[PDB]
Order: sequence, then C-alpha cells, then structure tokens
Amino acid sequence: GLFGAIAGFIENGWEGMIDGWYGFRHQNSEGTGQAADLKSTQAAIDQINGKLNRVIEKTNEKFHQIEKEFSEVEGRIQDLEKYVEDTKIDLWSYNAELLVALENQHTIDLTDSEMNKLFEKTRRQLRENAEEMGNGCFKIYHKCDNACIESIRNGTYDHDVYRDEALNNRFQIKG
Amino acid sequence: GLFGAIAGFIENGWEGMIDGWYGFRHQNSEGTGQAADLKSTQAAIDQINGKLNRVIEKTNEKFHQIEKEFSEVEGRIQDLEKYVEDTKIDLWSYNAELLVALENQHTIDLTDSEMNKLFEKTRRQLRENAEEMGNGCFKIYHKCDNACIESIRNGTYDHDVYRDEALNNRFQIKG
Amino acid sequence: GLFGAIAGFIENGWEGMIDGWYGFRHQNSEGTGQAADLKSTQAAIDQINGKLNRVIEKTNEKFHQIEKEFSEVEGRIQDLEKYVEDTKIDLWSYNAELLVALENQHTIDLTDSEMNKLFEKTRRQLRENAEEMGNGCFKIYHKCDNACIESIRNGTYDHDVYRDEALNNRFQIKG
Amino acid sequence: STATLCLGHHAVPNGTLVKTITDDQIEVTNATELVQSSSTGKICNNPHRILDGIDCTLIDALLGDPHCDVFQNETWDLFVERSKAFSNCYPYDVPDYASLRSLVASSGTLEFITEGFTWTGVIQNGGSNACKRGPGSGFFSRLNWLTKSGSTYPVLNVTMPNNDNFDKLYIWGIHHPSTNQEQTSLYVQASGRVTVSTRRSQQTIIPNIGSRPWVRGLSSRISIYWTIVKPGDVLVINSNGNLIAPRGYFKMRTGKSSIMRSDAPIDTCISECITPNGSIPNDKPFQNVNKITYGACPKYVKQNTLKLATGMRNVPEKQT
Amino acid sequence: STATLCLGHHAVPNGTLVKTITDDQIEVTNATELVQSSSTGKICNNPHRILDGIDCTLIDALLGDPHCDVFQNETWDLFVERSKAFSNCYPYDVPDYASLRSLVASSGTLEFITEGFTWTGVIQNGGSNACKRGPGSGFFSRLNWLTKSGSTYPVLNVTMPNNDNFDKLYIWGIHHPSTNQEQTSLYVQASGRVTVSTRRSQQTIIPNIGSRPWVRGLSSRISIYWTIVKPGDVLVINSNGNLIAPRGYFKMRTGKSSIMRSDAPIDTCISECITPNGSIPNDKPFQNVNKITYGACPKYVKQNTLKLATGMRNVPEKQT
Amino acid sequence: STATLCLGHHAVPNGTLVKTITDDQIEVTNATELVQSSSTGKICNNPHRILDGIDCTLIDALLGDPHCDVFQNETWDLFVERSKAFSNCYPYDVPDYASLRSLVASSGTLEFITEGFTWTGVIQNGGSNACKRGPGSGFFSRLNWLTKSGSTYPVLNVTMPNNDNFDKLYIWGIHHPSTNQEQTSLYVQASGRVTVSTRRSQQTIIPNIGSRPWVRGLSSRISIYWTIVKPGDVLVINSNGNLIAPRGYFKMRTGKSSIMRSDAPIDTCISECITPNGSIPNDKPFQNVNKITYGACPKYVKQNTLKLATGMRNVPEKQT
Ligand SMILES: *[C@@H]1O[C@H](CO)[C@@H](O[C@@H]2O[C@H](CO)[C@@H](O[C@@H]3O[C@H](CO)[C@@H](O)[C@H](O)[C@@H]3O)[C@H](O)[C@H]2NC(C)=O)[C@H](O)[C@H]1NC(C)=O
Ligand SMILES: *[C@@H]1O[C@H](CO)[C@@H](O[C@@H]2O[C@H](CO)[C@@H](O[C@@H]3O[C@H](CO)[C@@H](O)[C@H](O)[C@@H]3O)[C@H](O)[C@H]2NC(C)=O)[C@H](O)[C@H]1NC(C)=O
Ligand SMILES: *[C@@H]1O[C@H](CO)[C@@H](O[C@@H]2O[C@H](CO)[C@@H](O[C@@H]3O[C@H](CO)[C@@H](O)[C@H](O)[C@@H]3O)[C@H](O)[C@H]2NC(C)=O)[C@H](O)[C@H]1NC(C)=O
Ligand SMILES: *[C@@H]1O[C@H](CO)[C@@H](O)[C@H](O)[C@H]1NC(C)=O
Ligand SMILES: *[C@@H]1O[C@H](CO)[C@@H](O)[C@H](O)[C@H]1NC(C)=O
Ligand SMILES: *[C@@H]1O[C@H](CO)[C@@H](O)[C@H](O)[C@H]1NC(C)=O
Ligand SMILES: *[C@@H]1O[C@H](CO)[C@@H](O)[C@H](O)[C@H]1NC(C)=O
Ligand SMILES: *[C@@H]1O[C@H](CO)[C@@H](O)[C@H](O)[C@H]1NC(C)=O
Ligand SMILES: *[C@@H]1O[C@H](CO)[C@@H](O)[C@H](O)[C@H]1NC(C)=O
Ligand SMILES: *[C@@H]1O[C@H](CO)[C@@H](O)[C@H](O)[C@H]1NC(C)=O
Ligand SMILES: *[C@@H]1O[C@H](CO)[C@@H](O)[C@H](O)[C@H]1NC(C)=O
Ligand SMILES: *[C@@H]1O[C@H](CO)[C@@H](O)[C@H](O)[C@H]1NC(C)=O
Repeated sequence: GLFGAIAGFIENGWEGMIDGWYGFRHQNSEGTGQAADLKSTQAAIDQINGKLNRVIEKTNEKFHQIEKEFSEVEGRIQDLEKYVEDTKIDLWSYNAELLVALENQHTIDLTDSEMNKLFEKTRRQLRENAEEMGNGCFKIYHKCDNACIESIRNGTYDHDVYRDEALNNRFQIKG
Repeated sequence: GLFGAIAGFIENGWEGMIDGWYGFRHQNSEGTGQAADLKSTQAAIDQINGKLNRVIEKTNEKFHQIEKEFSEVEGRIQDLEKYVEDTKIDLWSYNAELLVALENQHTIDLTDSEMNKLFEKTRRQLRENAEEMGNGCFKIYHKCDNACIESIRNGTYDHDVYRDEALNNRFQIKG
Repeated sequence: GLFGAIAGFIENGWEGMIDGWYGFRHQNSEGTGQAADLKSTQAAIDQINGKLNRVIEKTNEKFHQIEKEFSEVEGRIQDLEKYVEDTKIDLWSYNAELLVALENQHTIDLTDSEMNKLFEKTRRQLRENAEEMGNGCFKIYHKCDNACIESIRNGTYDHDVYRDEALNNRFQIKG
Repeated sequence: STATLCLGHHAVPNGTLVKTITDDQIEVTNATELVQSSSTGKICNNPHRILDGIDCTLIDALLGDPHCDVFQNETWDLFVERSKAFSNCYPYDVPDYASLRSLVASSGTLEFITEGFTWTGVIQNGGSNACKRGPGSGFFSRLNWLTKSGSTYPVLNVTMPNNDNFDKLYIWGIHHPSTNQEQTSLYVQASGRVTVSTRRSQQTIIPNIGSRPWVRGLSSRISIYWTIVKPGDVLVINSNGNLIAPRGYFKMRTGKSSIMRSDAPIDTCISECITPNGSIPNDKPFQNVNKITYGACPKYVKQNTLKLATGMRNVPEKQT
Repeated sequence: STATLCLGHHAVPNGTLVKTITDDQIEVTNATELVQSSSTGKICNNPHRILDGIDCTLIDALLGDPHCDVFQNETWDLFVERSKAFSNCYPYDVPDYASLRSLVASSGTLEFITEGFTWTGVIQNGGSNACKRGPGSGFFSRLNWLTKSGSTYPVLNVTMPNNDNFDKLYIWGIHHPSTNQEQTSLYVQASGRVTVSTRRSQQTIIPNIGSRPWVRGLSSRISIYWTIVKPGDVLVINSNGNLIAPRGYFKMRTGKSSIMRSDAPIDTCISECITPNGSIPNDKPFQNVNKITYGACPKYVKQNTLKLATGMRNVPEKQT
Repeated sequence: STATLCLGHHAVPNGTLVKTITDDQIEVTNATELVQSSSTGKICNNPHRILDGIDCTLIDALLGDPHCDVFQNETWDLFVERSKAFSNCYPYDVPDYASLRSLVASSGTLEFITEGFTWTGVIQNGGSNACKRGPGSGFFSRLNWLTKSGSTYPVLNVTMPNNDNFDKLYIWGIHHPSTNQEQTSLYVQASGRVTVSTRRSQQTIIPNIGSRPWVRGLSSRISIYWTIVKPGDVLVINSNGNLIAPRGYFKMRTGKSSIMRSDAPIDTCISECITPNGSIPNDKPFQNVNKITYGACPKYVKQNTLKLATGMRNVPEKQT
C-alpha cells in the first residue's frame, strides 16, 4: 500500500491473533506476550463496514420493461431493442468492475494506513525512551515490565517517569 | 483520513482563524499567538479549486431528442422509448453519486495530507532543537521569542544557532 | 502528491539517471557518486504496468448493430436510433475521461509514495548515526567511505559499528 | 534493563484473491461476493401476485379461447407464460401482437364488462368446430361472430359512449374468408369492411379473401385489433360485413404489472426478485442469472464473480 | 528557557454533512451543491428563438387551421405547445402523427412556397362549415379540397419537379366520406384513390367510407400524409377521387430546432437551459428539475441534492 | 569525518502533460495514448470475410438485378456497400427496406435453392427492357413474372412445405400497373391480389394502379415483400393477379455477419477492427475514428486524445 507498513516494514502478519486486527507483541523482564489494539481495529472495521453498506444498498425496482428474447427475426425494431439492452449491460458491467477495483485498492491502502497511524501514535508516546528498529519494533531503553507495557498499550505511558534511565542507556553504556 | 493528522493526532480545529486553513499557535517568553500558514492553505485551496473546475465544466447541449411523456398507451415503441430514458437516468444518477463519494473521500484525505506535510516540514526545520509532544505541538528546548517563532514560521529558522542550548536542555537538566 | 516527497521536500529530480527511477547521490571521504535503487524502481514500475494492463485489456467484439447514419428523414424510429447512440457515446466518453483522471492522480501519488518509502527505509537503517537535513539528504555523522555508502544502499548497513563515533560527533564537538 | 515492543497485524492461513487497480489478483484476509449467480429454480408466490398462464398465452386468455376460460377476470402482478401454451380456437393473427400483449400485461387485469350492443338485422353468436366449447362449436368468449340474417347483411352502425372516468379497451376483429363463396354465404356483400373509431382515432379494415394453410380444419382467418376509448369519448362501429364484434370492454389500469416467459415452478416462498430462471435473493448489488428480471433486483452484469475486499492484505507467517 | 509551537487547522461552528466512500454523513467545513433543483417557472426568450403556439399545435399551424393563420411562415428554435391548444377545422387524423410533428419541429420552419398546380376538370377550393374562415366555410389554408366538375371526376395526374437544391416537404391528404352518397356526390367514382410518388418512393391510399363520431357537425374525415422530394427528384400525384391536394411545399432545414410541451410563461430574460418547468441555470453539472430539456443543460439525475466538499473535515473546538 | 547521502528520483528534459483529478495539465515523465484517432484508409481482407458489393447494394444482389448476378450464392462476414452502387432493373420499392437489408446482412448468405413451383394456367418468365439481360429483356433472376395465359388469369393457389430443419426466407412481390389497360392486359382481372401465408402469419397485398415517375422507361412498379417459413411450417401462395412469384428460398443463418457503408479500398492485411474509414488497430481501449465499427474494436469516445501517465511527476533540474 501507500504507507508501506503492511507487507512493508512489517515483515508479515500474525496468525492466530483473534482479538483484533492490529496489535502488539512484547518481550520484557517478565517474558513475552501479544495483545490486540481495539481502537485501530475498530477504525478499520468501521470504514470497511461503511464502504460495504454504500455498495450493498438499495436495489432498484423495475417492473414492465422491454422484451429481451425473440423467437422470430424482425429486423429494425428488434435490432434496436437488442442494441439498447447490450449497451446497458456493457455499461453496468464496466461500472461493477471499476467499482470493485477502486474499492479494493482503497481498502488495502486504508488498512495499511491504520497500521501506520498505530505505529506513529506509539512512537510519539515513547519519546526519547525508545529507538526504532525498522521492523515495526521499538527498543525501549529501560526496564519495562508488564504494567509498563500495558500503560503503553492503553496510552497512559508517561515518558518522563523513565527518561533519565532511557537516555543513559541510549546515549551511553559505551559512548 | 489516511494521514491521521486532522481529527487524528491534532485533537480539534481552531475556530476563528480566518487568515488561513492551517497555522501555528505558540507560547513563548513573550506570550502566546496564532498565525496562518499561507503556503499550505493555498496548496489545499488550489487542489480543491482544480477539482471543482473539472466537475462544474462544460454542460453539453442537446436540442431535438426523443419524447419522454406520452398521453396515450401505444405498446412496443413506447416501451422502448421509456426504457431508453430510464436506463440513461439510472446510469447518470449512478455516475453523479459515485463521483461525489470519490471526490469527497479524496478532499478529506488531501487536506489531511497538507496538515501532515506542514507538520513534517516544521519538524525538519527544528532538527535536534525540539521534541514532539504527540498532539501537533513541539517543545522547543531553547528560549525562542517572537522573532524566533516567526523565523520558524517563515522557514528561515537556523537550527545551528540554537543547537548547543537545546541539546543541553534536552539531554540533561536532570540526566 | 499526498506524501510530499516528489516535488515536495525533494527539490527536483535528477536528469540523466538512466539506471533507475529512484536513487542516491553521495558525497564522502572518497568523493561523490550516484546510484539507482532497483527495488523501489521495480515496485513503481510493476504497479504502473499492472494498472496499464487492466486498462488496455479485452476490447469487446460487436458485429451487427443498429444503423448510425441516415440518408432520409424518417421521424420517430430514427430519433430513437440516434438518441440511443448519442446516449451511449456520452456515457463512454464520460467513463474514459474519469478513468484517466483517477488513474493519473493515483499514479502520481503512488510514485510519490515509493519515494517516501525509500526515504523512510533509509532513515531507519541509519538509526542515531545520521540527521535529516530536510531536503531528502542525511548527514551521516561518521566517516563513511564508498563501501560504507554501498552497504547503506544494499541494506546491509550496521548502525552499531558506527554508533559511538556518530553519537560523539552529533551530540558534541561543541556541546 | 530494556524491552522490545513490536507492532503488527493479523494474517490468516488462507486468504482470498481480489482485483485492484494495479493487481489482477492480490490476497486479502477476507472478501465478499457482489454478483448473485445462482437461482432457486422456483418462482416464489410472494410478495408479487403471480398468475400462471398454464397452457394459455395472455392473448388467448384475453380473447377467451375455451381452454382459457378459467382466466376470465383475472389480475396479476406477473403473468407467467409457459412454453407449453397452445391455441385451440378459431385460427387468428393479431397485427402488432407485441403491443397488444404488452399493454394488457402492463394493465394487469382481464376484468371484462359486458355491454348491451345491439346488432340489428344479423344472426349473432356464430361458432366453429375449430373452437369447440364442450360438445359442439364455440368461439372466443369475448367476441361475437355476426353473420347475415337471410338475404342481406346490413350496414351495422352502433355506438357505445365512455361515460365512465376510466379508459375502456375494446378488442374486435375482422374475418378473412378463404373463398368468395364463403364471403357471400356469410356476409352477402362481395366485399366487407369494418371501420372502428372514436373522436380522435379511426381504423378501417378490409377483409382479405384467399386460402391460407389449414389450421383446425380451417383455411380462413380472423385478425384481431383493439381500440382504447378515453372517458367522455364515444366508440362507433360501422360495417357492412366481416365484423367480429366486441361484447364489451376490458378495464385498464396502470401499475407494476408485467408478463414473463418462464417454465420455472411456482413455489410458496417470499422473494422480491424474479427471473425466468426462478427467484433470486437481492442482498447483492449485481447478478449474473438473467438480464430479464421483475421486482427489486440486483443489476445484471456479465461477470459471474466480483469480490469486494473486507479485510487487509493477507501476509501469512514465516514458517520456523 | 523553552517554547511550545503547535500546528493546527481551522474549524467552523457549523459545517456541512457530505457523503464519502466510507461515510454516509461526515462533517466538512464547506461544501457546494451539484444538483440544480429549482426553476424560475418562466421560460426566457433569450437566447433561443422561442415560439409560443398559444392555442395551436404545431400540426394545426402547419395545416393552416384558420385560428393558426398567424403562424404562417414562422421559424423557431423551440416551438412551445400549450395544453390549451385546440383544433377548429375539418376533423382529421395523421397516420404517424409523432413522426410528422417531429420532423417539422426539427426542421424549424413553416415557410411555405405556393406552386402552380393545375387541377383540370375539377372544382377547387372546397370548404366546410366545420372550418369557418371568418363568416363562412373555409378549409386548411395549405390544402386544396377538389370536388367533381359536373358529371365526372377525372383521373388527375400532375407533376411538380424539384429543380431546387433543397428538400421540399409536401403535405396532402385523402377524404374519407361517411356514406357512399357523399362519395359519389363529391367524387362521382364509387371508390377513389390517391397515389403520390417520387422516383424512389410511392404511396397509394384508398378512402374508407363509414360513419365516425360527430366532430364539428361532421362524421367524415381527412387523413394527412407527407412526401419529401429531394433535389432533382419529381413529385407525381395521381388520383381519380378523394384527393385533398397540396398548394405547394414547406422548406426543410436541419438545425437545433425542436418542440416542447409546456404551460410555463415566456419571460424576457436570458437562459441557455429550458425545461417544461421553466428555465434553469446551468452552472451546476446535474439537475433534478425535469428529464425533458433543451439547450446547454445540467444532466438529469434522480437525486435532489449532491454536495461536493470544498473544505476539510470539520472538527470544532473543545468547549472550556 | 562525516558524509552526505541524498535520496532522489529521475527527471527528463521534456515530459508530457496529463489530466488529473485536481489538474487539467500536469507534467509527468511519461504517458501513453488511449484514444486511437487514425485509420489506415483501407479495409483489411483479414481476418473477416469481406465482400465488396461494388456497384450492387445487398438488396439488388438478393433480387438478382442482372449486373449483380456475380453475387449469386455469396457469403460474407461483412458485406460492403459502395456509394457508387446503382439499380438497373425493373423499378421497385421494398416496404420496410431497412428490415429486409438488416436481416439478410445479418444472416450472411445469398445461397438460393430453387424449388419446383408450378404456376398452372399462366405464362411465366416475363421480362422487361428496363431490366435487360444481355441483348434483350430480362427480370430479376430470383423472381418469376407471371402474366395471363390467353383470356384468363386463374386463382393461383400453390403450397411449398418446409420439410427441412432450418428457416427458409422467401422473397416475392406484387406488380403495380400504371393504368387499368395495363392491369387487364397482363392480368385480366380489373383488380389483383396476393395473399402469402404460413400457419402463423399471413399477408394480403392489393396492387395500386397509377402513374409514377418514369424510371428506365417505366412508370409502373414492383413492391417487394418477404416471408420466413420455419421448419415444419408450410408456405401457401394465393393470387388471382399481379403476383411476382418466388423461384425458391434463401437459406438463413445466424452469426457474426453484417453490412457496412464505405468507399474505403480493401487491402490485403490483417485487422480485427473495421470502420467505414478503414481498419484501425485495437491495442488502445478507446478510439475516435468512427462510431460505426465491426469486430474487436476500441470503444468510441468523443475525445481525440486521453493520455495515461506511465511515469512520475516530472521535476527537471535547477540550472547551475
Ligand atoms: C389451396 O391450397 C391449399 C394448400 O395446398 C389447400 O389446402 C389443403 O386443403 C385440403 C382440403 O381441401 C387439406 O386437406 C385436409 O387435410 C387434413 C389434414 O391431413 C385432413 O384431416 C382433411 O380430411 C383434409 O384432407 C390440406 O390439409 C390443405 N393443405 C394445407 C397445406 O393447408 C386448399 O385446399 C386450396 N384451396 C382451394 C380452394 O383449392
Ligand atoms: C351512425 O351512428 C353514429 C353514431 O351513433 C351516428 O352519429 C350521430 O348522428 C347524429 C345525426 O344524425 C348526431 O346528431 C347531432 O348531434 C348534435 C350534437 O348533439 C346536434 O347538434 C345535431 O343537431 C344532431 O342532432 C349525433 O351527435 C351523432 N352521434 C355521434 C356519437 O356521433 C350517425 O348519424 C349514424 N349514421 C347513419 C348514416 O345512420
Ligand atoms: C402522368 O403524369 C406523368 C408525370 O408527368 C407522365 O410521365 C411522363 O410520361 C412521358 C411519356 O408519356 C415521359 O416521356 C418520356 O421521357 C423520356 C425521358 O426524357 C423520353 O426518353 C421518352 O421518349 C418519353 O418522351 C416523361 O418522362 C414522364 N415524366 C415523368 C416526370 O415521369 C405520365 O405519362 C402521365 N400518364 C398519363 C397516362 O397521362
Ligand atoms: C493502563 O495500565 C496501567 C498499568 O497496567 C493500569 O493501572 C491502568 O489502569 C491502565 N489505564 C487504563 C485507562 O486502562
Ligand atoms: C523571517 O523572520 C525574521 C524574524 O522575525 C525576519 O527578520 C525575516 O525578515 C523573515 N524572513 C522572511 C523571508 O520573511
Ligand atoms: C553490500 O556492500 C558491501 C560493501 O560494499 C559488500 O561487501 C556486500 O557484499 C554488499 N552486500 C550485498 C548483499 O550485496
Ligand atoms: C367479471 O368482473 C366484472 C366486474 O366485477 C363483472 O361485471 C362480471 O360479472 C365478471 N364476469 C365473470 C365471468 O366473472
Ligand atoms: C438462466 O437461464 C438462461 C436462459 O434462460 C441460461 O442461459 C442461464 O445459464 C441460466 N442461469 C442460471 C444461473 O440458471
Ligand atoms: C411565406 O414565405 C415565402 C418565402 O419568402 C413567400 O413565398 C410567401 O409569400 C410567404 N407567405 C406568407 C403568407 O407570408
Ligand atoms: C417539474 O415538472 C414535473 C412535471 O411536469 C413535476 O413532477 C416536477 O415536480 C417539477 N419540478 C419542479 C422543480 O418544478
Ligand atoms: C447456389 O447454391 C445452392 C446450394 O449449393 C445450389 O443449389 C445452387 O445450384 C447454387 N446456384 C448457383 C447459381 O451457384
Ligand atoms: C471518419 O469518417 C467520418 C465520416 O465518414 C469523418 O467525419 C471523420 O473525420 C473520419 N475520421 C478519420 C480519422 O478519418
């Protein structure tokens, strides 16, 4: 997609994550874990639902029309009757094809966008306490246990609380 | 939108800003202030105008056509005459609806994009002299009075002039 | 475009670069040079080719249709025959115009996106060893000869190898 | 002393391929079909009033072919013509059959009101063994075959005013004898003529004598015509021979009624959409069952499948 | 020692809702209407040459119904037929009325050139009290009613060559008497006939005797026909009775002319677009006023409103 | 001690302007044309079987106008009518010419099977100096002009069953004499009549006497009609005068055949797409050559150019 997150800097997806579309996987002092982010999941889902509801909306009713099959050869009027319907079918077939292509391109870009917005949002919470590895992962330069991880996940992470530990680890240790 | 700036990391808009579409609000040694950025405003406006001019362009002239209302029941030819117009009206109604939907989605993404491009441009000017707060605001780690602020706004900000003061404030004070 | 790279933070293009669509230009201890990035070039090219193949695909065959030119004035049936074709021509002309406009807008945004994804990918490789100048260029804070440059280009750059030299140069020299 | 936090998204072992602007096939986590391509094979009797014509065409039921007597005064939303339908009355033709069938199918009713026409000087209720009604000869129930009373067939000149607030549809015809002997035997005049008119319209038909191929023992024919009389107008019938007189008028209505050719069974169920193949659901925006539809139906497209991505790009895991 | 710089965008207290790909209603700062849904209720006489038919249909003005004499030789871009129009001449019908009306409306002119036809052996200029011109009996101005001169109605055989560089439209007709007595009284022959032909076309019409309903005191009728003669071709009229002869031809033109049914007032103003409802501006690409239009008009759509966002997503302030 | 690495993209000295959603003209590195706007000016004889009508219209080749005898039994995918085509046989007209031309063009074959009709009591093979075949008088090859045998023209009543598994197309006509003297001289009866029917259809035509303009020395005419007989049906011809009898039937086919009006040369080449202007390639999705096409063709659009960007936005270098 346009953002290069899904099938981009993020190598592959996670099979088995059933609680959401987007999420986190961590490795800390206490071990590893995975969790779905509900807000981003819901955003992508609502957009896809909104998109789907516009498309599968209001079939229009037609009752008496023109004949479309003929048993006898007639000439002029019949040629016209057939041309009219064929012309109509070609234009709607074109509409259906283009519609699906646009929509799908958009769906893929939109979901790629939501992956990116979640990544960026997380980046901004961490401030100078983490560095980006280039694969969708952050190296958090300070001891961050499960409650710390959950505070990042729930958006209540206070970078200040850990700034000094992180900075010393980041810009030092060797130099 | 796709970029997550408007109605995204930027909480809400500013009512009463009449000088532009995008802008800055600052708080410094001398106080507070707000100013419109004309370049980004103009970019969004020109794209919307270009989009509007393609749509409200060239109505085509039709003179003698087919009859569309009938006082008597006729059968075959009349059914065809009606089917033709109904078919035409459905296809144009579809065109009008899809056109508006695409365009609007695009307009919202494009304006969201311009908010983001202005944000990024500003980020790049500041270099290591500021940190991003995650809400569309930057914390500029050095005394920056109104002339300093205007130099950022007019794009003549020289990060070098303040680098050493900023770095000491950023990576120190406590550690 | 939506990303603001091409005709955005990147001032202008490079004429004469024939080996690719996107690339690098460097200035190091050993001098200057330019090189095409094949991966990003190929990505943009494949998308444009895929887009082109859907458009220039399957012309449909029509054989006997309706008459479209008349030598005598007839009235009712002839008016209908003409209205039908004119209606058809207007709808296809509309389709052709909209198709081209959408596609072109998309092509420009997609190529702008690939410029940005290459920029971001490069940013992530460099970690704390470089700073962004705001013009598509990075200042690499450590001696980086041609092999070093090629390792960045081929994606085998190990930021660790140079971290300490870079950090000292970045966050010091003056303070 | 440090931690790693990775952002990611889900994947499924098997995704669905969809078309995009730049891709003919690209795998996504989920998709949904937009083209309806199957039918039940049966026509649901709900919600539209379906009328099975059985072995009667709408025209034979309108004229009153003895075997279609069961449809007298019927109404419908959709009259269904079966391919097994056949005629079993006097051999006839309807110049501009498609229009007559269309306007009647569209009106949606066979309600007939008998009117007191007086055919003075002629013998009425003629019949034929080509159109038996029970044991002996009959004729279409809605038409009156007039023949000569003795030595003369007079110049019939009748009128019937439309004093109602609706349009009356009158069906009538003309007899084409196979020989002049038959012509004079029945009508006396060597050449008949029928002129039917209102204040705005007028139609004059001259019979055509000649042998046609044998149908139900007959080589002669009847040609059917129609006249719609608007409120306040008056119907006038003038003829000195060959008139196959009307017995009254059919009430005309405007609405959603139509006619369809289909041999599909009628089942008890509910479905907004009907095609000759049978009913089809209308939850999907497009369909590829039949271009001929009735009701709230998906639009007909040439494609048999069009998947709409309802998920992100599917990128399954590494493997080890 | 530090400063804060926030980036932002504007908002309005009240935005407009618009539809998008993923949203039925989303608030934006500004939008613009694309569907024209109102009319002035009047038809602007500029820039198209509007011709009000008043109480004349284009056909009555073409035939020369005495009360439509004022339209003789008129031209128009748009002829406007009022519902109040009525006929007040000899009762007639035009087999294929829609085509005649169409081709004349489209030609855009009623310019008539009288030609010197010679009708030898007949009494010309017949009239009727059904078509009074002033005090006494008249007839359509562009037609010549020929009756018998004494004891015989001869076989009329006239010719008129098209020596011009344009197409000539000839309007003529045939008289359908109500009785044979009337037929012989006027035409002598018990059966008349009219054959009109050029080198490429040919038409033969036989009158139909019979009583039709009374119109303006008459039960007889006239049926109108037409023949277009191309440059270099020749018109030949052959008849031994019932001919309602032409007095010349109408000049034919090709252009932007048309005809519209509307009871809307004609006002002095300027407007490219006309609908039966009245003129409408064409600044918007679509319109929902009427599917019937003339001129540079917005396209007709079923929607009555389609807003195009001309601003960003509206996100108003916090509140405190 | 430091290095600079700049990211960038290419540019060309001269790009192409393209339209976008927000731009009427924007420069890109490369673009490709989607509208085909030129023709070769010649029609390729491959891959469609092209049949040049030369100076024969499809109808004259069907009737058997002596100069079109070369097309007897021809077949084609596309019959090409040249503007130089002319008729040189008995003057005639085909009521509903467009339909006859259409259905024959569409069938794609002129294969004629002669059938053994017996016309008892008449003299066959009549000819005219208006339709010379070689030195003397001739007539259309597929029609049989019957005249009276002595003092009487009998009531012809023939039949021809369709015992095949295909549809037979029968072309026949009626003679319109210019005077009654001619009528009785040829047909004895003061008034002829032709009734052609199958079990389902029936047509009765009465000749129209009268002088028409002179064509090839004649003022009389022939009007052409047709009857399609389906397998198992039977053709019956009944007439006591004026019959221009059929000599057999044309085989009917269903397929991709058609007809086109064009004066473009036929060249030896290969091209899926044909327009009256000549063949055009179909590599592009749209074309602006002619709305009239045959084969695998680009869709007709009003635009003469529509460029698809196949490159990025072109941003050339600084200059110093
Ligand atoms: C004019 O020619 C037509 C066509 O050939 C003649 O029609 C034929 O007429 C005979 C009776 O005269 C029909 O025969 C009947 O056949 C049925 C069915 O097999 C049989 O059950 C009856 O007992 C009788 O024999 C014959 O079917 C019919 N053929 C067709 C094709 O219609 C007609 O008789 C001729 N008319 C005159 C006045 O000469
Ligand atoms: C054939 O039948 C028609 C239809 O019934 C007859 O038409 C009627 O003819 C009478 C005159 O003979 C018309 O009477 C006139 O009525 C007007 C209007 O009220 C009045 O002002 C006159 O003084 C006169 O009384 C009558 O209106 C008319 N009816 C219709 C419906 O047209 C016709 O007379 C019959 N023809 C023959 C030869 O029997
Ligand atoms: C009825 O009126 C028509 C139309 O005026 C008459 O047609 C004309 O008939 C004469 C012969 O009687 C034609 O003359 C011929 O002209 C050719 C060509 O110049 C010449 O080569 C012959 O030697 C001969 O003179 C004349 O062309 C023709 N005019 C038209 C327009 O068709 C017709 O004769 C009249 N019929 C009767 C029975 O009075
Ligand atoms: C976020 O996580 C912390 C630590 O696990 C927890 O105490 C807090 O309640 C959470 N905040 C919210 C809003 O859920
Ligand atoms: C930018 O701001 C500075 C300080 O206020 C001012 O002196 C300078 O002229 C401005 N530059 C431009 C290009 O307007
Ligand atoms: C990348 O560049 C280095 C240094 O020039 C070179 O040794 C190495 O082989 C390259 N790696 C790849 C994968 O090409
Ligand atoms: C048909 O319906 C009409 C209207 O109710 C009525 O006059 C007539 O008696 C009915 N006839 C039959 C056979 O049901
Ligand atoms: C529907 O019927 C048509 C012909 O009546 C047939 O060609 C088509 O295959 C049928 N489609 C289905 C889904 O039954
Ligand atoms: C109608 O116009 C033509 C052409 O100028 C002319 O011959 C004729 O005299 C005019 N007649 C009337 C009544 O104006
Ligand atoms: C225009 O006229 C039509 C019928 O003539 C009517 O249904 C419609 O409401 C009118 N629309 C307006 C805007 O007047
Ligand atoms: C025309 O083709 C048919 C079918 O082969 C054959 O009967 C007939 O002899 C052919 N006639 C000519 C003139 O080729
Ligand atoms: C094709 O022919 C039409 C008329 O036959 C002409 O108007 C048009 O200019 C021609 N186009 C080309 C490309 O020759």
